[PDB]
Amino acid sequence: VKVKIPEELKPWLVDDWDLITRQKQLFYLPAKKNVDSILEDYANYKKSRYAVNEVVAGIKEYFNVMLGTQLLYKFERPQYAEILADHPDAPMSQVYGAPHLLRLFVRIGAMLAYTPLDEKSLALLLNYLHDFLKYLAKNSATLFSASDYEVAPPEYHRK
Amino acid sequence: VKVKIPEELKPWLVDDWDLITRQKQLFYLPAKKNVDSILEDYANYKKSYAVNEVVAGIKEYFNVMLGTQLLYKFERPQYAEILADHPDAPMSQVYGAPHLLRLFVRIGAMLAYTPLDEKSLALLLNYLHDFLKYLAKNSATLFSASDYEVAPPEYHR
Repeated sequence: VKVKIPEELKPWLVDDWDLITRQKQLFYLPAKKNVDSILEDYANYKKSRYAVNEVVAGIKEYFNVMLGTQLLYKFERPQYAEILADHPDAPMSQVYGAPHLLRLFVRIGAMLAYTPLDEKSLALLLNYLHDFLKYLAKNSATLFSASDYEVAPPEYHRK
Repeated sequence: VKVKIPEELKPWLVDDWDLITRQKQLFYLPAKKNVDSILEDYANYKKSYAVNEVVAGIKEYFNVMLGTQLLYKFERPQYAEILADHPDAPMSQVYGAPHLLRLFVRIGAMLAYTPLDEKSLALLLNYLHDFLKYLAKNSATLFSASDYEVAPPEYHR
């Protein structure tokens, strides 16, 4: 329902897909900069001077639900199975980082399927999500990088 | 967001849980009557904007929640098969009424995050309750131990 990925983040979406799907790398897990910390940075940043705490809590919950169903490429499913077995009940927002978070925003525009019941609340939320995406975009040099990935070893492929 | 399931459907909820968790049966997949058709059935029944949003929203939440929220442990391997036997197939195309009903047990917690004034929220709850009323009304046809089968000894392995 009109969640726009900043144009400057599209190349990264392709690089992320390439790293996982073509190069058979995996994001290094558990994350050096997890979704929880990224959301806390954002909330702190906005709090510098029905608001941020709600947005951030909402993003984290949808992330924690959708990661295992929507935001993984096929090649990542074993790694994800391992995570649950190693860190059970530990929320995904504690394990994954920025790349998978970005992937949420490419799909979250569908959850926004009751909010068009409330045109005004929608607008405000869309403004927050776009603001957050722009926060990720301008911070891309730290958040999105091939340095957070590692080629999966031959044992990973075996399964 | 307190979603009340019709009293009529609570015994099925237990039976469903019994069939999977005690009897070690699995719902027959893919469903002879999937979430998409049920959603379609309901929309037709209503029409004869909010209904459309409600139905789309039901589907979205089902597709997102199924694999991490709506399954008992014993069902996990079947779901992994599903993800192989039917890739790119949304869950709403594969699963049927039982799981759809389990959603209404979980979605209250999820929608507790979306932004809803007192009116939009109540309006949502009313339509959700109205869909549940639709499920109860068609219970004999939608919820049945006959859609379940004992799992093979190999599934156990």
